[PDB]
Amino acid sequence: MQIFVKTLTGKTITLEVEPSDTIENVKAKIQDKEGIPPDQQRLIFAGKQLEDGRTLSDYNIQKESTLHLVLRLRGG
Amino acid sequence: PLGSMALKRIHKELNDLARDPPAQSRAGPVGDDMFHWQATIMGPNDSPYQGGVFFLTIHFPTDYPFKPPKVAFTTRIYHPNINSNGSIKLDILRSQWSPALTISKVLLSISSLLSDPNPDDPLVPEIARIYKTDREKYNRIAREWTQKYAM
Repeated sequence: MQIFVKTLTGKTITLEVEPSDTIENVKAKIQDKEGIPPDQQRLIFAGKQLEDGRTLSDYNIQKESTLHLVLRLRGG
Repeated sequence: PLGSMALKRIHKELNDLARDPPAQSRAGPVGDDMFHWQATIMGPNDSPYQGGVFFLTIHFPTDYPFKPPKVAFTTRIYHPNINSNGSIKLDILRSQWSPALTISKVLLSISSLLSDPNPDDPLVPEIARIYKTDREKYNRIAREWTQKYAM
């Protein structure tokens, strides 16, 4: 399925994913498209930050959902 | 040269603190240099830092209040958002600074940070993980460090 990830600029990043994809895997896809390391990504859906070891399905993130991406510097 | 307005703002904030002194922090200059303050905060009640007394160092930039003050602990503290150099991962000291914020409000937010850690955005990943998976152990070690270093 397809999901959308919006940055603070308003840029939408379109990703191909499955419900069983871990948050870490979604971040890896983000890194492939934008060059941003996973540890430096904060992914947010419906106001809740998404934990790396959890999955899209864990948060009930269904097809065509919009996630928000905030960046941190290396080391946090 | 830049710095005159910043000095005026610094004076205003000192005036604010004198008119409405907080109960659990103190802050101000410690010499001729008004751009360098010492701060002293109590760890919040209903936290493992309760009763601890922590020192901070504050350096105002010449373009204050456009840019935030630099604020760091000088007392060692065990906390997912504060590292061994005393740097503090707090939104309002970095990308979310507003010139409308004051030192008194910064000290309040640092208090809130101590009472409610943010393991979503750690400076110390090892500590954030302990906070998430074993709160009792986090609390014990935070208190041990408070006893050792904040007294």
